[PDB]
Amino acid sequence: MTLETTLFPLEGTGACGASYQLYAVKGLSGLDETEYHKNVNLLVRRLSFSMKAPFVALSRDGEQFIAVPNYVTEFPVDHRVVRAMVKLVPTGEPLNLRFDAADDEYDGLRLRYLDFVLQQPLFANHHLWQPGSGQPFFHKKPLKRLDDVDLYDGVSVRAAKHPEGGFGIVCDARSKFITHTPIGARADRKRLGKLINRSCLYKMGDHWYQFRIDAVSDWKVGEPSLFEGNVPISLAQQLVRTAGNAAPKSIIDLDPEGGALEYFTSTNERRMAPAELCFLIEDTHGRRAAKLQRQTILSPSERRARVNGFIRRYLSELNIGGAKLSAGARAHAFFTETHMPPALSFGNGTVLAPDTSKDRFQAMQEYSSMRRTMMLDKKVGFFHQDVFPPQTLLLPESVKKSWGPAFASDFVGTVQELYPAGGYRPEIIEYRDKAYGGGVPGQMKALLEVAERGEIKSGDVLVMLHRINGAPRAQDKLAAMVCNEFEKRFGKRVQVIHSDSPGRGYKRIFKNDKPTYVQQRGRGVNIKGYLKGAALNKVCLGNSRWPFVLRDPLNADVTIGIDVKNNMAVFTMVAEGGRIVRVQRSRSRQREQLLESQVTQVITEMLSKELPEIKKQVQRVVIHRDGRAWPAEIAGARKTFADMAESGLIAVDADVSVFEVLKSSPAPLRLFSFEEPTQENPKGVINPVLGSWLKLSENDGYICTTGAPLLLQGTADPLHVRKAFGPMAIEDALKDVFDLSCLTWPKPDSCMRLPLTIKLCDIA
Repeated sequence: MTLETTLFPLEGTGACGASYQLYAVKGLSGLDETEYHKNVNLLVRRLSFSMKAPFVALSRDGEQFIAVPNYVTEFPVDHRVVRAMVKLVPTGEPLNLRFDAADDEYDGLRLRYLDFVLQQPLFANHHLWQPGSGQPFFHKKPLKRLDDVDLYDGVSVRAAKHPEGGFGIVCDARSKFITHTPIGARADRKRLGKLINRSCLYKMGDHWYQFRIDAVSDWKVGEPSLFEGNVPISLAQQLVRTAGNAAPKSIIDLDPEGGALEYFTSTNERRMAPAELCFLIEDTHGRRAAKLQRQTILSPSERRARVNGFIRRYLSELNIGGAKLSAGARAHAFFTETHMPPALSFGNGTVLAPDTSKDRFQAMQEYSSMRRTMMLDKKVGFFHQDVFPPQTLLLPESVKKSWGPAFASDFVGTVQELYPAGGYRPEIIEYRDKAYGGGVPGQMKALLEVAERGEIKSGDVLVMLHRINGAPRAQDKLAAMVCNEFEKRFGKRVQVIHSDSPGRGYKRIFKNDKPTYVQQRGRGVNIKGYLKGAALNKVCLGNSRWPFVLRDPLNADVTIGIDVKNNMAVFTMVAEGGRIVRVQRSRSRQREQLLESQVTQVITEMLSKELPEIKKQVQRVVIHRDGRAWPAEIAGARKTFADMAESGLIAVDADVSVFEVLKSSPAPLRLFSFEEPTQENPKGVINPVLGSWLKLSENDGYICTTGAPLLLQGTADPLHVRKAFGPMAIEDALKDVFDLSCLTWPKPDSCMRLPLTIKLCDIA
């Protein structure tokens, strides 16, 4: 109930002049509404980096109007490229913004200005450094030495609005791994070349920054490579030219036979750095250095200590010209009523409700465990208990010839236990995984030939694939290809498993004078768990047999998720308590955005098939967009439901609200709770509990979809959701984000950060 944030009050915020003067953009009156807004921000970013000033966007009405600080002296006004050139007619009215006012429409300006000028002092700090503009500030001194690699601690800072009036700062702790020794001068041509597109920390004297390597310089540090006016000049000469006063020996005593890396700027120009002063950034998602990565995951006590310490060490005194600023000693804290998890409907009339006569922690633990136990109990079981339509299990021939048959027997028995009503009994069918393949071509030839011969009777296929790309931070092209061609060309609905994971669960043994495959409970996988999980997710959920649903209505009658990534749009729909769930794909022009007409067609077509099944008259609707939302999409959104209300399919006085779910959030905010200080927890800092929530303004809030009882380690990351339109309160919207995230179907006894609505987008 008693909760703290990482949102620190800003003090001394009088006498702060954010001086702009608007301009307007004639451009091309061909408002493509899809190309019209790409070029809006294209030029804003292009001008921000060249002029090195806080250019922002305030798109009103015509959705033009780049805002320019009045203190930039020269200005081109008319700007090139971008197809049809633009003129910048100044709308005049110089704007000298304050920070003591009420909530205004120019605030998206002030925030930008604030952010920009907060990184002037921290830039000057000899003990801190920043990988690049916008990234967090790390100490020059490593937090820890992990052998050949150093762990660096930093803090990220964004400006934000204080819910109790005024302005403040949100910050979070942050980690980074950098190899301890530099690449060095002795590394040869071939070795430097083998490092392209890697990123390194460059210690250019007292100025440290991060850049991505593009090419190996033809020239060495000592050989002339560039020009100081018109004289051939070495990289060593250049670095000596621009060093300050008490320059460190390293920048003025370079080995001249060392090589140089080449990189590009924000301004898109080519520079060199001496490899003798470059330190590779290690990717801990790569190397599966998960023993390294635990070091990156902080206890709440640790996270609060590190953030508060950074605030009191580097943000107490801060001058930007004539202004003098502070940051509150203690962060914004409050009381609140944590949301209780929703009551859930299982099979045979059974309902799960949290115990209000328990402390929230214990009640949540018992509810979450009860989701699994109730699903498994043959006396209550799945909400949706019916037999399965025909099924197919499609295996690599190499698997079918060895350990496949034992895995299949176990998998069928596991499904029949988990989901007794299904009568699971698939046809087992193989493909020639060794005949053409190895990679995606040839695996696909084998899969396609099996499907073409019509061997896959039935429409539901579970297909076992080899893992082509074993490295993490990689996409499964083969699985996507198999889903696309089996949906598109044949009628099929395809779920996927891989062969490495169950393969590690079988070993060959001699029994009864026969070679035989049997389970091994050793190392590589826990096969019983594997079986129950894949049974749940690929066969049960893959056939839309939901294990439980919400008992009570949400604030929305219908709630729709949208995600556009890879030119490949995904709509999802949840209605009734989760008893109605649809997912439809598409393709659109832009790789991360959607056309307006497409939106209004797909949503109408999708919801109309389900309105006969939606018994209660529909009168409030919510859209969850994954990431940034586009107004081209809001237009079609409002249109769809206005039309439907006119028809009468929907309530006449019905409304729509649109909310963005920012899973990686521009302003990262944490929440802490407090327990009695134990010997282990010296300040008694603990995770917030599962329903905790906070709104900042009418447009921004945070729900803990992950939190206290159910988190193994780390400090929970609150989920940011931001209003974009509509009458529904942000509080109501957060509450049914929380309820939708308790539909933890992929793993009943766990917590789950995204609401089911955008989770269904993520899996496709």
